[PDB]
Amino acid sequence: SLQDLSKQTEIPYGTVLDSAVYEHVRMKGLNPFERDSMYSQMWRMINRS
Amino acid sequence: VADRGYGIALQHGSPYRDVFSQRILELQQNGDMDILKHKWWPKNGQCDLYSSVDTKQKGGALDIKSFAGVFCILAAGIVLSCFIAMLETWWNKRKGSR
Repeated sequence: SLQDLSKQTEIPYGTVLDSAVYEHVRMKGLNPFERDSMYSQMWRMINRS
Repeated sequence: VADRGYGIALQHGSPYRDVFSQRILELQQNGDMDILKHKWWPKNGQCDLYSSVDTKQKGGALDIKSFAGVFCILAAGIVLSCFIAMLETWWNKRKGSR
């Protein structure tokens, strides 16, 4: 499932930049309203450099 | 487990209570409250506040720290054997034969 995969730490993960997937996860990341730590952890895995 | 809320408290019979509650509700609707909220709890902190995955032992290996207490069992024997051996010089003064 997405929850463990987003909350494990051994496997790095990401996508193609400038994709709708990237833009969607960035939208869920940058927004301070967004609730589940899922989205912040996904962004923090992405936002490495 | 939220339910309760933080509030501003007044003396009984203060008329201003209603004005305060009105203006607070207006600020909540008008979005200004969200700006002051974000200002002091900015999302993009130094580190993840929530992950405890945070593990030290991974390789499962024994090492010169975890095992090393056993070496004091050897050291006790070394010391005691040294101490006992030196009693040659104590007894052989008058042992009757060496």
